[PDB]
Amino acid sequence: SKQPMTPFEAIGGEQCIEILVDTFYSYVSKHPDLSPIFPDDLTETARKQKQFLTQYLGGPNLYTEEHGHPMLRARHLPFEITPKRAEALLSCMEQAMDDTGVHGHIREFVFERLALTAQHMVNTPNETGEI
Amino acid sequence: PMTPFEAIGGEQCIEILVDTFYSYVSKHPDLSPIFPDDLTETARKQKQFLTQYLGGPNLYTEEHGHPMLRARHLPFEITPKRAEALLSCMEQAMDDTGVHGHIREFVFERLALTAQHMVNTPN
Ligand code: HEM
Ligand code: HEM
Ligand SMILES: [C-]#N
Ligand SMILES: [C-]#N
Repeated sequence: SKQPMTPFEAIGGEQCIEILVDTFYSYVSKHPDLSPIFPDDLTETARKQKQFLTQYLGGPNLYTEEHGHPMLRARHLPFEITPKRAEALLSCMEQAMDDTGVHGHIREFVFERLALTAQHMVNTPNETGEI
Repeated sequence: PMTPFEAIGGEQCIEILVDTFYSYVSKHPDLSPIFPDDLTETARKQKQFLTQYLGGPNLYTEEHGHPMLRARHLPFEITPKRAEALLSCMEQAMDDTGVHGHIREFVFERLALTAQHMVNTPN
């Protein structure tokens, strides 16, 4: 009978998603591998990401209800996403999780999903020095 | 429901939008010198790229591999002024193919962001 928590619930629901995503882009805007390629004001980027991660983790379909199918690989096609930038993005997410208290099984679950997805986003080989 | 590609009109609307686009490019004195004299190949690949970017079939990457878009533009002298000129040509193409309203701003906001990422040379 008893419903398991959706991953969204397990992480702490809306209130946690808001904080983690805001802290996440705080690190993104201060990371030299990431600042240049994002929009200058990350407000609307963070709004879409809160909607996306909400439904990515099993909450309301907030993202697809507004923007349509995420098709993230297609949407990231024009941006220079190297492996180095994928690992930097993920590093910013790691530091935001520590800052917002995301730990244990739900942390390892949400992070591994995110690592895979960022691998799907890479669309540029690395610079010399990554053989 | 539903992808920007099918919202904008699909394959048919991509065809005339990209054709009109490069007609404007070929006439723009800030852009024409850096493009090939014959734009047939360029337009064909841009149709591929826009179709996939907007959520249609994966036409571009199925033929050309990873997009690495900025890297492909690096051999060309792309200033902020030329980025605006390109955008001006996409704007008139959208006016000329009837691309309006919410899907226009969706597509135009994203091409403006991409054009800024292609810039590789000061004015
Ligand atoms: C792997 C390295 C990545 C880089 C360098 C990167 C970079 C970017 C950039 C520059 C934008 C444009 C923002 C805008 O125009 O508003 C964007 C949008 C977005 N990214 Fe990422 N991204 C990466 C991976 C990811 C991952 C793992 C996710 C998983 C949630 C994700 C989800 C999104 C979403 C939902 C958007 C907004 C889509 C929209 O505008 O509708 N991205 N990303
Ligand atoms: C901002 C100003 C821009 C300038 C001055 C510019 C200029 C050029 C030039 C000179 C080429 C070489 C044409 C050829 O050899 O066939 C090219 C190719 C291309 N550009 Fe642009 N571009 C700009 C922005 C954009 C934007 C916003 C997009 C959006 C997707 C884009 C997508 C492409 C594609 C797909 C190709 C074909 C790449 C290939 O050869 O596989 N460019 N561009
Ligand atoms: C993408 N953040
Ligand atoms: C570029 N067209």
